[PDB]
Amino acid sequence: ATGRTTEGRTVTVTTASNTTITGAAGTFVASDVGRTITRAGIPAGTTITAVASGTSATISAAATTSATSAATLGSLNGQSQGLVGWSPETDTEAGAYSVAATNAGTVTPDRLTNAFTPVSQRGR
Amino acid sequence: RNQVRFPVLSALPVAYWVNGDTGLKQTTEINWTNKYLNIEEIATIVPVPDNVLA
Repeated sequence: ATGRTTEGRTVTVTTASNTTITGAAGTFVASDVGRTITRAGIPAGTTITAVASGTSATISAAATTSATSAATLGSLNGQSQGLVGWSPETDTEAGAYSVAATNAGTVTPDRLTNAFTPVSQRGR
Repeated sequence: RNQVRFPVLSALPVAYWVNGDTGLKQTTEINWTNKYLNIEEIATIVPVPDNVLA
């Protein structure tokens, strides 16, 4: 029900006094790279340069302090995803359809796995 | 002539399901071979004395 979006969001994040950021489960996701990040202890114009887990990421400049705080993640123009709006598929389940994933036997998020369950609509 | 050839079918195609509506499809090819008929001969020879025939 969470899906993907281009619009920004707010998160709580922990700084080490270097280029490393960490946070709670699901605070980061694979599409966030190239977004701006605006928090206390962070120098101006800083961006997400890599993401390593649902709990950790790397930034373009060193944080000036070690603390935990709320922070803002910027929106982006929809060049780095085909979508401009919102979609029901999250980043991980959106990956399922490749030839390599098909060979690995990974189920799509909508492969009806049992003979007696209904098909159903998603919502926001 | 001494021998004749018949062609004959020798293997058959098969069909498959795929894993959900997006799974990778699969391959088969048909085959033939040969069988023969060949010829042999029967004989006999009968002698008789020339006087008996007269």
